[PDB]
Amino acid sequence: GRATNGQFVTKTAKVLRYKFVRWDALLIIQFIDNIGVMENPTFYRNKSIELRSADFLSPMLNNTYIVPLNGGVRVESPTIPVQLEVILENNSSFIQVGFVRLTVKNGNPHMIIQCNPVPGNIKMIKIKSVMLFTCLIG
Amino acid sequence: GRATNGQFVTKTAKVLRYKFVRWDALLIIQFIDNIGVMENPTFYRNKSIELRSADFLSPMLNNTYIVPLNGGVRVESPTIPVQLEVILENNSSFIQVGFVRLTVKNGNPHMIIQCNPVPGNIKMIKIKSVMLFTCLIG
Amino acid sequence: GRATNGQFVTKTAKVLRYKFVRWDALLIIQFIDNIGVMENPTFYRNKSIELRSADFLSPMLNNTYIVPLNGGVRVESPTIPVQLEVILENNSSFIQVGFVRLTVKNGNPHMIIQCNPVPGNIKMIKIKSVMLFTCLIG
Repeated sequence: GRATNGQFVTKTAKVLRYKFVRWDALLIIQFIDNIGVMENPTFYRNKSIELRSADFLSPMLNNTYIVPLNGGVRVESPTIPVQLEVILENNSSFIQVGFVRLTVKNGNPHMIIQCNPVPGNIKMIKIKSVMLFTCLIG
Repeated sequence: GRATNGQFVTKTAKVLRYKFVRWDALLIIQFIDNIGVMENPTFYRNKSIELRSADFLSPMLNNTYIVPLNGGVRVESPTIPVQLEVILENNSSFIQVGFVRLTVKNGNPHMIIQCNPVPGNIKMIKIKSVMLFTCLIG
Repeated sequence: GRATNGQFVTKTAKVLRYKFVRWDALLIIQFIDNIGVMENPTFYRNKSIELRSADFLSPMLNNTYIVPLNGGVRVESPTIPVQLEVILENNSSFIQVGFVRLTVKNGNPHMIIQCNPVPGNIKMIKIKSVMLFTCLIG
């Protein structure tokens, strides 16, 4: 088909836009809010999906941050690695390879974000990567 | 099509289950043994594909562990990065970004797992990520 | 369809070959120059896409190396993580998880390669991973 627009909404009413394509048992979905661009002939700017502390569930265990989501599609995706910037309450920040999945719980989609230990409490996680999941349905 | 079940079997008779879809020149395959789940409203549990020392070929060079496989499909996949937990003979363990491919040798599929140096001999590698390969056939 | 051959060419006339498949809004493209192989029953050899200093734009900022490309297809791909070997002018080298995208600027495709800080100036980046992008067109 052609690519259909859609979105998820976070606990704090942040809107995560995506485009998707669904064929037989296949669902391919890309998040489109942070598609980086070259703004001139020589500079590439990354864009962030910015996820705040209030977007995550509590308690968090094992450097696993869970973003309950409302609306959009309901998939058990594979894991994709992303560029993360993990910002602490003290404004210190750590660049990490994160690992992201979409999963379903209580009929709600949730985004699972896993990363490494940091010396403090998290204020914000920024996903600097353009995320696309290829998923198998059923 | 709809997603067809299948599996590979390791040298020690471990069974690695997958689902796949094959269209024109495309083969998309997901391993399904370790699909993590939220077990309650607040806890996500990762599941592991556990690969033992006896599943790998010897000698191993350059932190490259090769798992000869029997049965299933025969593809030259791209490389996917995964979450690994590399467990040493002394029960010490290291969390790593691994890189995985499927390749064919002697008409047998083999899984290529590459990671970083560790201070010791490996007893076990656990893949904590949900793996899906998108492959081009011919 | 079946997989169509194609290529990009770098500023220094290096040829990057790929195969691709284009369906409705989907474009899937794999680079094929560095498909690793088992050369015997026990040894896997990685192959490199080797990108020289002269293939990149200047100035480089924020450990972002941009390879202007000519020919081939024009896509805004998602980000894929790769195995990189970053070789310095002093022949010292660092193994890294890189992050790669294809982007379009001035109607030209460009390959965006992002990695970590290194103690020196870069002579060469080797991509040791088999790269495939799944892309959404429009």
